[PDB]
Amino acid sequence: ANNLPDTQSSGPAHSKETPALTAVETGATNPLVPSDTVQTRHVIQKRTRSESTVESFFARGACVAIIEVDNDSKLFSVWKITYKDTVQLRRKLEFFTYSRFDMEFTFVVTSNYTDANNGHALNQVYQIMYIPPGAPIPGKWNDYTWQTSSNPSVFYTYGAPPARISVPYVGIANAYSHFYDGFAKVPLAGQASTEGDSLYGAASLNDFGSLAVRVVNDHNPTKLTSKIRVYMKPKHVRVWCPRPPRAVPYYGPGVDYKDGLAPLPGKGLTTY
Amino acid sequence: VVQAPTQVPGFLGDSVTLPCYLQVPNMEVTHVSQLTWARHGESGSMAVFHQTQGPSYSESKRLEFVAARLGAELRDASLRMFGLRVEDEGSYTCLFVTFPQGSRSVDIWLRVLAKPQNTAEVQKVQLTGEPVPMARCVSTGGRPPAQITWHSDLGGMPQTSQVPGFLSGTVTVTSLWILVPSSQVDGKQVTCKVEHESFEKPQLLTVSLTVYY
Amino acid sequence: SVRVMQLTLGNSTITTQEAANSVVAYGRWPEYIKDSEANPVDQPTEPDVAACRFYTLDTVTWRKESRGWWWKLPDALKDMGLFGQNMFYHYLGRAGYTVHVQCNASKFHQGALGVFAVPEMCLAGDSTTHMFTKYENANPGEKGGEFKGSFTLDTNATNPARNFCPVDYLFGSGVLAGNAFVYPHQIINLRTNNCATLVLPYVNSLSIDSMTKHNNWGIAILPLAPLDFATESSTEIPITLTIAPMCCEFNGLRNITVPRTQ
Amino acid sequence: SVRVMQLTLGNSTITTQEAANSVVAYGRWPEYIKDSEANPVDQPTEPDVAACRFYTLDTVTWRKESRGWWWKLPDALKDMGLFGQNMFYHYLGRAGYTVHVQCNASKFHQGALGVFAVPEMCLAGDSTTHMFTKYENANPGEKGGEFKGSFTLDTNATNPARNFCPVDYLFGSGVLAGNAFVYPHQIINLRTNNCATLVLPYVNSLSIDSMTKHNNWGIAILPLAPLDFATESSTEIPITLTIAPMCCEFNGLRNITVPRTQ
Ligand SMILES: COc1ccc(OCc2ccc(COc3c(Cl)cccc3Cl)cc2)c(Cl)c1
Repeated sequence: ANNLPDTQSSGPAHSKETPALTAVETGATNPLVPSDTVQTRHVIQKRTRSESTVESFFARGACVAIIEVDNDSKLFSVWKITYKDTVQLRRKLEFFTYSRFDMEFTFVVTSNYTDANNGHALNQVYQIMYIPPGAPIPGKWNDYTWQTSSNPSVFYTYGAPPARISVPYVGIANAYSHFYDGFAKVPLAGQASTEGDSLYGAASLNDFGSLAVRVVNDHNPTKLTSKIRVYMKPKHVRVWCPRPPRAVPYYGPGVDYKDGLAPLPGKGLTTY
Repeated sequence: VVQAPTQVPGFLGDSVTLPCYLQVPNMEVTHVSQLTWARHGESGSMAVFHQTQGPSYSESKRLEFVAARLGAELRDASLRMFGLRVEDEGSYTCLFVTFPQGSRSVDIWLRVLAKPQNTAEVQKVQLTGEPVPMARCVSTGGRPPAQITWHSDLGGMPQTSQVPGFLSGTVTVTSLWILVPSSQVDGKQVTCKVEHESFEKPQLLTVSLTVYY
Repeated sequence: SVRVMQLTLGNSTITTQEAANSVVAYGRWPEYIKDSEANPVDQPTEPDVAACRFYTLDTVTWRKESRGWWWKLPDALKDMGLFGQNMFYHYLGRAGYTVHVQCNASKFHQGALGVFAVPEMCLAGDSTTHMFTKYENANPGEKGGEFKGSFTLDTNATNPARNFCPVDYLFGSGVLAGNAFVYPHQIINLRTNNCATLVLPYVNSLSIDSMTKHNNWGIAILPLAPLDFATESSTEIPITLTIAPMCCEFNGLRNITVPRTQ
Repeated sequence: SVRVMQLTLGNSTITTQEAANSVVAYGRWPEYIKDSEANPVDQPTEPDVAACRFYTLDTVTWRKESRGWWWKLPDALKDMGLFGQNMFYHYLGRAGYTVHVQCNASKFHQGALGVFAVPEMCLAGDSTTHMFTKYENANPGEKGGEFKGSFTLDTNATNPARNFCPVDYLFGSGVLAGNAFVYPHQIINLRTNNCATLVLPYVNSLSIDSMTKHNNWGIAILPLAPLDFATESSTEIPITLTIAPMCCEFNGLRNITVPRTQ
């Protein structure tokens, strides 16, 4: 996040040192600066790379999900936690193979009457319950699971500033894997083809669990719908192994492609 | 509001225009009104018609911009791409900018590739039975293949085999011929209807026959 | 000089008289797990010279029409001597590698091969079903696979191939191949060098993992400039791949694993 | 080494991988006029980077039948960017040069070019009238001229050509060409080098002179050993000439000079 070096003045040359010539076969990039190939003046550099630090690049709340609940089973909804339901944050994360950070979740809740001239309801309160992989998932908008004696819940009152909570680095590995070239199972010799088969590039069937959202108020016959837009921001970021960015449209959770396979336009070789 | 009609064939050779009409309602009129065109297209991120004050050619040398610019109008602008090779699709977009809400528009695209030419030839001598007299409907030069249709006068038509496409320079070529069997007369207005949907009414070529001895 | 080298590992030595230096991926040389980064508590096995030696996988042939080749590690070495034995007898395994690609021609030949080492090299499949490639197809072993010039969707619903369909310009994963240079690599330009040498440390989000379930590195070879010779439309030059595992340590010994095949 | 170099002047850089050293004429590097050798009293203009940079003149082609080429300095650079502007706006001008001649072929080609830098390179005319060559013909500019294999007297009395008739073996001036080696030079022998590089200081009997009336240096290129290839009676290889003025200083500014042409 710092300063750039100054440009030193450089005069003419006539020597056996040729920085302009190189050999990219080695796998290295030629570290030339302007003064290597032209005469330069002294410039005191004041520009910095403060905004391109790994932290500043991700320091934005991106939408990862839009959970919908109809307060007239739709009285409650469950969202399997992921960053792949949307494309924008996903593409930025995928510039790297591994990552490690904390997360900040902000929830923007909106609601409205479906009918322009019918129904009425008192102010709604929402419960956003996190169900860690293993915990019982709600079957009804009002069954015993909503007691949350151990699961973390967030109760949001409609109209209040967006709710917000922080989550630590929760991975079971030392870093989050954006790419996993493997399987969760190894098919063994002799077992039925139905056996030992698993998805390519998938780890746990339930990585991070899911969110169960519901309106706590008793539902009125009035037609109402609410949407909880989930925004996530990685804070305290560290990333490893850069990768080229996604060039063609995403086709699922994997690196699969199908449709926009011809991303580049035509342009004449000798056309400026 | 956005009302672009551009779903255009699009004729090849070429050349034809690539228009963009944005009719403006009507009591909340639009500025700033710069117009952008993004191709579709390996767009990272330019082959662009942009027009701030003076029309700027983002480098695709083969372009023509015709709008009442450097002043204002605003934009029912027309573009043109010549030429003259099939730098095809893909697709094209047309996006505007606005002081009110309108830094936005719609992607809109279509066709290209090219029209054909036709002639009729009829021979040879009738030693039957029982094929060709013989009328051939040659169709030279059209990448999107022209639907050649041999018909005539009677039920002596069901007999129409095709030369498929062994393509010339970028452009596809075919030949439908008949066959039509045997025997005598000259003499009928046997008409080959070659289409392609360009020009005016489809290429209707009527001919005769080689009658011998 | 930058051009002459000799690599000795165990009982195997490699010599080259036309190198273009060597690349050490991410500037990290392979190493063993430190006590501060250790996870499994059992005593590891370290075969050393018996496993850390040069193994020559099958030779492929480069023609004017070749699109490219790919291999997965440790997969390509699963049947290689005592390295493969240790891999299958243990639940967990870790290793680094010295990849030496060989390709000689003459002063009248042209062509350039881009040799890339990719961590977590996930490839694209052939169906509309996501992540459908089956284990047997994803792990070809020493013979590896090939890149294609275009995507072709498998439509046989009765008998889906469940295979990869790596398109070359899309780097087999939906990214542009020209950007693959952000991964450790070397280029074998026929007018300059014979080979490419890459030293790969162990890369993963864990200190040790299952070698049978997970492939850490992928080796991709793409013809950047096609093979051409004098006037012989007909030209074929072999590309031999020699890889040596380094700092191998395995944990969790039990009965041997026999994976399902074909 | 003696063979690899890089020359940087202003915004232009030249690289070579097959040089045969460089020659600095008379061992003198170009310099500005010292106060002890100064003559015009007015403040000089020194364009520096705007004029002292590499300018590429037109490329000529060498064939088995070529006799040679010649250019005059500063004449050949009179239309070159800001150097030409300063030359024409000032009564007096002074400059040194870095002449870089380029000519590459292959290992199956032969030929040797003698590149000579001659101070006061006066050439012979075509008529019986002495010193009859006219200004327009003596100053061809960047296209320069050519040597001939024989002397041919212009007899058209009505319309005399008033041109030069430089015979090659007579060095275009009545002296034997084999003795032209007493002038700073280099040889571009195809089996050895790509180019010839000569650094020329300002040479004259005055500290500064009129650049329009007087040419200080002459560049002569003669095929010492003719061009030959494999078995192609037909062979053509280009010879490009890149020159950069050095330590330019002009005196006596007024309105621009527009010389008569053709
Ligand atoms: C590589 O990029 C990643 C890695 C992990 C991720 O998700 C991990 C994750 C695990 C638990 C929770 C649970 O968080 C919550 C809690 Cl306790 C209470 C209330 C609401 C929430 Cl929301 C949320 C996210 C995401 Cl979104 C991107």
